[PDB]
Amino acid sequence: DAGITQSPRHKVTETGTPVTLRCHQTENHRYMYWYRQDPGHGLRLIHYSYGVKDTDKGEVSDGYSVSRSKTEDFLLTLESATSSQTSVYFCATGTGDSNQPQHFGDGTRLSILEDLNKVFPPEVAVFEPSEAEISHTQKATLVCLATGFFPDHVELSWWVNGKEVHSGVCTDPQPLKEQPALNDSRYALSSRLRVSATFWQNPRNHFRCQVQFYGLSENDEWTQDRAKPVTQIVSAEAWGRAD
Amino acid sequence: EPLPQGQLTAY
Amino acid sequence: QNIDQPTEMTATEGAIVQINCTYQTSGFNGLFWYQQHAGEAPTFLSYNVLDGLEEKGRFSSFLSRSKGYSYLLLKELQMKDSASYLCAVQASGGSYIPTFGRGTSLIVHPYIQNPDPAVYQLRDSKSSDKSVCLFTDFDSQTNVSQSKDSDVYITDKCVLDMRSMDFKSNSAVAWSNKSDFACANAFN
Amino acid sequence: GSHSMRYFYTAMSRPGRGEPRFIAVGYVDDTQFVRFDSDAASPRTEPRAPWIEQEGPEYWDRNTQIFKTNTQTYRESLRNLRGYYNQSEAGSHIIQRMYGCDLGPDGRLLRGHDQSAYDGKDYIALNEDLSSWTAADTAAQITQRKWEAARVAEQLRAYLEGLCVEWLRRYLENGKETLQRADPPKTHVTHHPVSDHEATLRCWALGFYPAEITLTWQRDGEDQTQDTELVETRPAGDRTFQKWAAVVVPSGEEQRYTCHVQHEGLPKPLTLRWEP
Amino acid sequence: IQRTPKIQVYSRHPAENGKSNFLNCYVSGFHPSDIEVDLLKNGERIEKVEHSDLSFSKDWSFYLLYYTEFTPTEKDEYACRVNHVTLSQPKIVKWDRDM
Repeated sequence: DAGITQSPRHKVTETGTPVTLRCHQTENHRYMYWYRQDPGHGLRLIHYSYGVKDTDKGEVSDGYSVSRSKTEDFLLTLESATSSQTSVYFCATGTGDSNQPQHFGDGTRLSILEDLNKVFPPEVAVFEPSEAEISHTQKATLVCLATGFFPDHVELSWWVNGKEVHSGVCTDPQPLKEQPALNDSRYALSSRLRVSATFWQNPRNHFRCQVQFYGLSENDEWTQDRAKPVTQIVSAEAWGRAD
Repeated sequence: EPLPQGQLTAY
Repeated sequence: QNIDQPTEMTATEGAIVQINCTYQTSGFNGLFWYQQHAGEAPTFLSYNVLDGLEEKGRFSSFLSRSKGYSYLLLKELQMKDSASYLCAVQASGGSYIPTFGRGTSLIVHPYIQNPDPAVYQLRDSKSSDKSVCLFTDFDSQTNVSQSKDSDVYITDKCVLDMRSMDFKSNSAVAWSNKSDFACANAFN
Repeated sequence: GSHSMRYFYTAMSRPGRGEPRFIAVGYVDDTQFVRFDSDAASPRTEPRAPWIEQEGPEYWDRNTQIFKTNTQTYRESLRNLRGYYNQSEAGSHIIQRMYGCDLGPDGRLLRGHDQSAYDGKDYIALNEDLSSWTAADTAAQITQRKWEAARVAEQLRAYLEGLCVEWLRRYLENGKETLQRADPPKTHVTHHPVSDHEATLRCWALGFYPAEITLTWQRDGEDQTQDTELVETRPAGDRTFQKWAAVVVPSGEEQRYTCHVQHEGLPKPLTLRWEP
Repeated sequence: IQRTPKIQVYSRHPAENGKSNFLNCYVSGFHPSDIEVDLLKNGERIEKVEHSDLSFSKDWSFYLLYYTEFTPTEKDEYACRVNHVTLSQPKIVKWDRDM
């Protein structure tokens, strides 16, 4: 958001499909970059531009194409998307000066699959604080479990009485494979919210767990029986219980 | 090897 | 350009960590350091091109040109310092385009004053549906094992901050999709 | 012997004809090794010395890029200057720049340089500390504020004490046998009457490198520093240079006069007379 | 801001009639850049005159080498014709083989 806008932010496509990512700037910087971030590796350069219609290859350029038709935009095309191009993609801009930083965009979670029918929304559940925990600590922890989703494109937020909370909130940094030794296994995600015993024991308190899923839509032909796994929010909640 | 510069090095 | 830095480091809040980065670079024309939070963009920390120690708040940047060595030194370590740290080098080799190392994951551990490890069972709201285990209030130096038999799932430890009470604590989660399951042997 | 790298920039505005022209030339000592013109068929850096032809595609691509990026920037600069001086687009205008590093007869860095000019006059120059600028007039003081805010003196110091030195050393090794070995002069003395009893003695010096040469005339043991026509040192066109020194002598008095030649390639200063 | 081009005409190697050589016109000391240098044989414009790359000296004055392959004779006279903004009319300089 330093003038840099990436679109789309989340995208799920089938293998052998054109994909294009947009990098847009409002600062007139002569240099723009496309990097990717992969587990085990750092950021790796795909392509960069040193002016309108001036572009060159980075380390990982194969299967990739770019155009800098104007100053505002640096576009990244994958002509025939392969599962290897599944990654987080970062675009950056700069003045070209060797003593100035690059300004990076917010990122893009891009998933490329052999089979779109493997896409599943998360099922969200809320587990209420244990009584043993309440007496022992005067503290109450709720647990939220999102399960069965594919791919790992989720965002988990807690809401108490209609308001988003961050204090006492803790969520897993990375989702977990439900079937670790299996290609394209569905994922799970947990989170916890610790409040006082008295706060939880107040029946006027609403505890809601929200999970944002990024899946198909708005095109993505769907000819299946179960509902289309579109971009959607799934929630689960609990009310304060009296002693 | 020339001096690298880019914008902000303008007069 | 072979930029080289440790994969993962571990310290506790209030301490001092030094993150090494070595580069094999002729054609060297500056070294950059970036802070990257997980799920977020990298932000700028320091530009280094001269030999010396450069202080910018609780972060210091060192460079030794002759030996291709640089460290980033974080003092008075805080929970928010938990993040990945990127080493970037501009060389003649490619072009003076910032080339990145693998990054270094830094985990900052909270200081647990009075550890009280416990396992509790929590029940679902719905309806005929059931439960999950919570391993909590253990010290930061406790390793959390992963699953076995495959029907069980264990999450990593994760630190929550009860800001009002000024209270930090760790917690892992275990749940199973089978009837025969008790929390007492879950984290065995 | 000492060695130095220099890049020379010329940015000429030419309204009524079109966009400004950018010309860049690189020198090691008195040997030009690269050129870049914005008006050439396909704007790319071209080799001008034999030893640089060993540099790979990565070298030419990067140079090309760097100069292409400067094409737009010096064009921009030419508008900025035309803005400071409030100049109309009725006139052609020129930005000149020269930068580089000198090395001692030891290999060690002696100093760095970065100077610029507008319409042939000093404009802005990097200081000896490589941390600050001297501006010539108030127009250049706006440039100075721009360059301080963006910390450009940093970039230059990283170049002059860093890349400039390292690359120069590479070039000096790659072509040591033309850059580090000096060509001595081919000297002789010609006799030519210009009257009926007072004649010209011209002392020639040809095919020498580098351009540094001293030619002097002496009678009885005293320098004829007054009565000597001395041309400017001139390029032969084949990576060598030329010079001569002439004096008008009274006929029958030739052998009182001696030419003296001092040049790097000569193990010892040479003495010559006219040879009948 | 305005300086007048110095001119020198000369051969690459000593002039020896019959042997192929190079005729050179060395223009230096001038500002601004635009210069018109033409080489003459008997007073006629020689085609295919190559030139060096624009470069300048410490005092910002430009210099250029214009050259052409040739073969001196006792009969052929050679010249360089230079015109610049500083000159009211094109200056012509003759080729003396002993200068």
